[PDB]
Amino acid sequence: YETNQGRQTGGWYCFSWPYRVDMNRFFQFYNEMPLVKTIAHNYVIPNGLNTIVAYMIYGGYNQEDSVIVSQSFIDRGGFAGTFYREEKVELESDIESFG
Amino acid sequence: MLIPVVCFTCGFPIGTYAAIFDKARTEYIKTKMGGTLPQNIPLDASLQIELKDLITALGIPMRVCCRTHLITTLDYRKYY
Amino acid sequence: DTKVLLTEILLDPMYDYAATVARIDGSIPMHKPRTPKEAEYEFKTVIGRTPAELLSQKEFYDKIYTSKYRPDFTKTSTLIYLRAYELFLKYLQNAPNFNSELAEFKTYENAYGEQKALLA
Amino acid sequence: YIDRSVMYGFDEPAVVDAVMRPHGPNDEIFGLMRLRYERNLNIGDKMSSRSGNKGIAALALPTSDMPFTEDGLQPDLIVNPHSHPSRMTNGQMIETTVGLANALQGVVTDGTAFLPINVQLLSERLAQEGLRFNGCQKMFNGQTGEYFDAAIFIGPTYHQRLQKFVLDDRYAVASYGPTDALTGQPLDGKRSHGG
Amino acid sequence: EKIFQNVEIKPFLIDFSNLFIKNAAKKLFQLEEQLPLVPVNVVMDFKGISRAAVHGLSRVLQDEIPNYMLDIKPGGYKIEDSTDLFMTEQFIRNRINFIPIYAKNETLVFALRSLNNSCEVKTIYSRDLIQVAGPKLKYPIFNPTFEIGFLQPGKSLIIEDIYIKKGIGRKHAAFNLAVKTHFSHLDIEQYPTDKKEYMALSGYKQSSMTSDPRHHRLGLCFPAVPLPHINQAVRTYLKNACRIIIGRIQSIQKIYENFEEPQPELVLFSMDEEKTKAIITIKDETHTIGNLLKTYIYEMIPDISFVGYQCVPHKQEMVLTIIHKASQEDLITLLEKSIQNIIQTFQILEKNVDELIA
Amino acid sequence: VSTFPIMRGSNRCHTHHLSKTAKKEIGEDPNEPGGYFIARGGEWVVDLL
Amino acid sequence: KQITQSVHDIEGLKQDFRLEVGDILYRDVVTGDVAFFNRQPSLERSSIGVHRIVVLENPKISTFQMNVSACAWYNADFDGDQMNLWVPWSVMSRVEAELLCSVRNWFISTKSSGPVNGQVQDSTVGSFLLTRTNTPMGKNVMNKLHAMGLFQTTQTDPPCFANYSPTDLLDGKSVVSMLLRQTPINYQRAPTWYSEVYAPYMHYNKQDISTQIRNGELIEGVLDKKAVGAGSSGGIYHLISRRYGPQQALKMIFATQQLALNYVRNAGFTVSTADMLLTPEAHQEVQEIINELLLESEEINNR
Amino acid sequence: YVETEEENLVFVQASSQTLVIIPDNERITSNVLTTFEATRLVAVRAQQLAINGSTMLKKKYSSPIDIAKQELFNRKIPLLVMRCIKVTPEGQKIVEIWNPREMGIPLLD
Ligand SMILES: [Mg+2]
Ligand SMILES: [Zn+2]
Repeated sequence: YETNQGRQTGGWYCFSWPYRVDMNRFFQFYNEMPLVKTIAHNYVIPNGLNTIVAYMIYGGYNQEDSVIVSQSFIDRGGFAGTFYREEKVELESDIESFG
Repeated sequence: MLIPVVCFTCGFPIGTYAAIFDKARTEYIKTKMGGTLPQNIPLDASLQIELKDLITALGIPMRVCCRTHLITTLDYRKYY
Repeated sequence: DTKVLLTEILLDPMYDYAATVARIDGSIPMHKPRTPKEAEYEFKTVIGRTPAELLSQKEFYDKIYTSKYRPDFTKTSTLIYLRAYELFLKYLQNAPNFNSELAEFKTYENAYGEQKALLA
Repeated sequence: YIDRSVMYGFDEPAVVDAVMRPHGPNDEIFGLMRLRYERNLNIGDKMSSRSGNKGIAALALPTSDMPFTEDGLQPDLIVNPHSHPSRMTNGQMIETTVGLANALQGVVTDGTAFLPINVQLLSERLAQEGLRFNGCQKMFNGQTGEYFDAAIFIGPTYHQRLQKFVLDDRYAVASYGPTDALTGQPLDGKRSHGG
Repeated sequence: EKIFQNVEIKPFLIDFSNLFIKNAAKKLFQLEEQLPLVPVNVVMDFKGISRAAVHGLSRVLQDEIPNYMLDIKPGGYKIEDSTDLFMTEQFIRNRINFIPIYAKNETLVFALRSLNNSCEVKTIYSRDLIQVAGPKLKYPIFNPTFEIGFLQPGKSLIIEDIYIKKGIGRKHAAFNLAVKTHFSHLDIEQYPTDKKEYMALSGYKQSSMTSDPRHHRLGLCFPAVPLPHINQAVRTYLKNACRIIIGRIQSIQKIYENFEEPQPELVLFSMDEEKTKAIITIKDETHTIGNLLKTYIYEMIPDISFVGYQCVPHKQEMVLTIIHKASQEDLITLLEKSIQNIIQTFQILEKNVDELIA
Repeated sequence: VSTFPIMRGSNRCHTHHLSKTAKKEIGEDPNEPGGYFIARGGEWVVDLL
Repeated sequence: KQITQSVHDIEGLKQDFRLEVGDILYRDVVTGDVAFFNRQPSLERSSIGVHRIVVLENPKISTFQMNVSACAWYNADFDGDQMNLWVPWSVMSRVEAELLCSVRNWFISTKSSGPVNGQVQDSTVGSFLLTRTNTPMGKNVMNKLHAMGLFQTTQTDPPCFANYSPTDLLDGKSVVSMLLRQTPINYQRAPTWYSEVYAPYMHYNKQDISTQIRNGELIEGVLDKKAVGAGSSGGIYHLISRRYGPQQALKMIFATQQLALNYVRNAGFTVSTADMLLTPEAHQEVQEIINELLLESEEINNR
Repeated sequence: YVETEEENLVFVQASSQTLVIIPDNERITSNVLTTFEATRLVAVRAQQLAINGSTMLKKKYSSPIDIAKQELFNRKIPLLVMRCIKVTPEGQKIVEIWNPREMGIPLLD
C-alpha cells in the first residue's frame, strides 16, 4: 500500500513546473526530509511533511481511518500547493478564428 | 520550497532563525564530515551530527514541532 | 510571415535563455514587453535581427545575444551560468571544438554541483 | 458566423496564467491556456503515513481546540488508535517513537528496512532525552482545558497527501443538461457535464 | 484579592556564544546583537480561579484576540512586473502572511520591489520589504531576517500593496497571537511519571472526572514583541484578552437581561414538575464562553438539575441548556448573578495584571 | 523521408550537450535523467516488456 | 407556471413577485429533507437508505458526512470511499422514501435477521471504559459536573441531576442507567472483555465479567462488543428495537455513542510503541516457546 | 462478439374483462394494510393534494405528505385498496376491494 501511496503522493512533481503546461498536476510547496529517512531519499525528493501526530481519541471524528487536522496547520501551508489544468483548442481550419 | 516562516504545528516563528540556521548548519556539517562526499553524507555509518545546541543557541525552545520543521524542511534553492 | 515567426521564436527555450541573459546584463528591460514596440526591441536585442531581417536571410543561430561581460572562464555561480549560456550558444551555432570544451565544462559543473550538494 | 467558444465548466473558480498560442505539428495555431487552482488541505482530502494508513481528513479544529501536551505541544493530525491493530503498521509507531528523540536531539536518522532495530533501546533513548520511556505525554483537552487521565502517545510522523482531491471528485448535477442523442439519457460522467 | 500571582517574563535571545551562529549572522545579516523583535515567553501563576477562566484566557490569547497580519491587497502582486516563474502569488502571500508583526498603526503599507540583476539565485529577505505609507517607522514591526521567496537569475518580483489586516486567529491562523508552552495545576499532586508503573497515566494523582483544580500555571509564548518594550507588550496582550472575554460575556448578558420579546437566541420553557429549561444560542461562539458559562452557573447553582452546552463543529454555534427547579425569573436572575461573577473575576484578573507585571 | 522519435537524454537528444544550468534555463529538470519520449504534446515511457 | 405551462428562472420573476395555486416551485434542499444514500457496489438491501438531510452551512466542506455507526449499512469506511446521494423531489417519491426506505427499516438485517448498527471501535472501547468498575486511579467515578458533561451532547432530554451534591461521585454504570431507563430492557450476558484465554493472566474484576441490565438499570459488568457492538445478536440495541422500535434503537445507539465519546474525551485513550513492546523476560519466554516449536519440528526432521 | 453458444431449447386486442368483486364475507387477504399498501395510499393522496389541494382535516398542515399521513392515521383516506390476483381466461377479473378506514394500519414509525 505504501508503494502505491508514495507514488500517488503530492510533492514537487516537476522541478521545471513553471515552464510546463500539464493537466491535473499538483505542486506541494513545502516538503521535508523525514526525521526517519531511508536510503530511497538519497535518490528521490521526499514528498510530505513531518506532521505531529497524536494517536488518540478525540470526539470520534477520526473513526474508521479518518484524520482530525488542525485548521492552523492547514492555514500555515501544510500540504498546500498549486493545482494546474490546461485547456487547448485548435482551429478545425482557416474557417475558425479566436476572438 | 523554503523553511516555513512559522512552525506549521504551533506557529512559533522559526522563519526568523531559518536563514541563519542554513548557513550555520552548513558550517557545522563541514567540520563534522570527513573523507565523505556531500552526496554520501546521508550514507556514512560513522557520522553523527546533532543540531540541538545550534538550534538552542538560535533561541528556539525545546519544542518537537519547531525543531522538526526547522531541521527537516527542504530548500528549493539547494535542489533546483 | 511575422506573426507565426513571432509565436515560434517567443516559444523557443533558446529565446527565454537569451532574453534572461540579456536581462542579467541589462540590455533588455526586466519587464516582459508591455506593448508591441518594445517587443521589437526585445526581439532585436535577443536574436540580433528584426523579424523581417530574419525572414529575409537564412542564417539565424549566430547573431543571438551574447553575454556583455565576457567573464574570465578560468562569483563562481556567475561564471558557471554565463559559461553555460555561452556553451549553449556554441552548440546552437556548432562551434568547432565544442565537444572537448563541453567535456571540461562538464567537469567544472560536476565540481560545482558537488559543492552545491554540500549546501543541501 | 457561428459560435464554437469554450466554456469554463468547473464549479471551482480558477486563475489564468498562460500567454501562449503555439504552432502545432500541422502548422496551425491552438489555444493552450493553463489554469491555476489554490489548493489547501480541504476537508475530504486524503492523507497517508509512510506505513500505508490512508485517511480522509474530516475535522477543522482551530489551534485552541486542539489537544495539547503539558509543554504546549499539539498535533497537526489526530489519528485514531484503532487504525493500528488490524493493519499491524508498527513501522509508523516506531517512526514516531524515533522521531520524538530525533526532534529533541536535532538529528535525522536512517530508518531503512532491514537495518538493525531495538525498540527497547529506542525507548530508552526517549527516556534519556527527558521524555517518558514510551512516547506518551500528559495532554490537556483543548476545548475544556481538562487533562486526559491517560498519557497520550504524540510525536512527529511523516505524512503524505495523496493526490485524490475532494474538489476534483465531487459532482452534483441539476435536473437538466446535455443528453445522449441515441437513448435520450444524460451523458456519461463529470467530464461530459451530466449524468 | 490576588487571583493572578507572580509572572515570569523571558524573551528568547540569540546566543552569540556559538561561533557558527555569530559567523552566520554577521556574514549574511551583519547581525551583532539581538533582533528588534524577540519571541517572549510568559509564565503565569493563578490562584483561587476556576480552570474554565484560565483556559478561556489561554484560548483567547491563542487565537480569539483580534490580531494583525501582513497581507497583499488584490492586484498588489504585479503579474506583469513579476518575472520569476517559481514565486507564485500564493506562495509569497503565504510567506508574508505568517510574518509575526507587532503593529501599533494600521495604515502602514509595505511594498516589495526586487530585481535580480545578476547571475546568482538572489534571496529576498524581510529587509527587502519597503514601507511607503503612514508614519515613518522608528522601530521595525517585523524582524529584517525573514526569508521571503528567492529569485532566479534575471527574474524580478514586484508587490506594491502589502497592508496590515486585522483579524482573529480562529478564522485564519495567521492571526494567532500566542503559542502555548506550559499548563499545569499546582494544587493536584503528581506521580513520578518516570517510573514504569505510572508512565501510562497523566501523572496527576486525581482523576480528571473528580478533580477541581483551583491553582494553575499557564505558560504562553508571544511570537514577536519589541526588545525594549517586552513588559508593556505583554500587559497590552493580557489586558486585551481580559477585555475581549468581558465584552463577549456582556454581549451574552445583553440578551440575558431581555427575558421578554422572544429573540431567536433565548427560549425559555416551563415543563413538567414546575421546572424551567433555558436554551441559549450564540452563532460563532466557542468552548471558551460555553465552558465559562457552564462552570460559573454550576458554581452558582450546585444543585442544578442540568446545565450543559455544545459547540458542534458544524452549525458554528454554542447552545447552552440550563434546567433548574425554579421559576423563569428566578433562573434568569441566578444566571445573571453568574454572568456578573464572570465579569468580576475577569476585571480582577486585569487589575492584577496591571499590579503584577507593570 | 523519415523521422524517428528521440528519447530524452539519449545521445541524439539535444540536452546531451547541455549543462545542468543550461537545461535549467531551457526548461528541463536539471536533476531528472530522461528516458521518455515526447509525442504529440505528451511524455511517454517505453516500459521494459 | 401552470398558466403558461413553462418553467421560469427567478432572475426574471421580479415583476410577478408571487406564486399561485397550481404552481410548482423548485426549492433548495433544507435540513430535515429526506435523501437517498447509496454506495456502489450495492450488494445488500440496505445499500440504498433514506437519511435525513443535515445541511452544513460551512462552504469549506464538500464531503458527505454520516455517523460512523451508519457505515455498517453500506459496508463503507472513510479511507476514500465515494457515495451517491440524490434528494427525491416528487411527492410520491418523498412519501415512499420517508415511509418505506427510511434507514430504520434496515436496522435489522434482512440477511441474518440481526442488527447491523451498533458501536464500532471508538464507541465500543469508550463504553467499556465508561462502564468498568475501576480505573488505574481507583473507583471509576465522576462528580456531578462531569456526569452532566457526559449527557451534554446526546440531543435527548437531559436527565435530572438536582439530587446530587457537587461533590457527589456518580458511577459509570449510574449514568449509563440514566440513559438506558428511557428504553428499559432486560439483558444478561457475559461481555467480550471477559475471555477464558486471557483469564489465567490479569485479574478480572468480578463485577465486570457479567453484564446485567434490569429494566434499563445497568448494574453489573461492562458494555463492549457483545452488548453494544455492531452486528452483535441479542445486544441491547437489538432488544431496544424488538421492544420499542428500530428508530428508538438508532436513537439509543447515538445516545450511548455520545456518552462513550464524551467519557473518552475526559478519560483519554491511546496506543503507544511501548504498548506492543515485550519485557526482556517476556522476550526470553517467547524465544523459549518458539525454540520448543522448532525443537519438535527438528524432531520430525530427525525422524 | 461470439455468443458462447450452449443454444438452449425453449386479434391483438385482448378480450375485455368484467370486474367481479368478492363479497366482503369471502375476502381472505389480511385486514391490515401492508407497509407497501399504506405507503402507496399516502403517496397517492399526497400527490392528489399536491394537484388539487382540498382536504378533510380539521387541523391545518403545511405539507401534503403530512396531511396524507394524518389522513391515513385518522382513518379518513378517500381511497380504496383493490387487491387482485386473478384473471380468468373467461375474461373476468376477481378482486378484493378493501376500505383502509376499516383496515388496521402498520407501524410506519
Ligand atoms: Mg474504502
Ligand atoms: Zn512549533
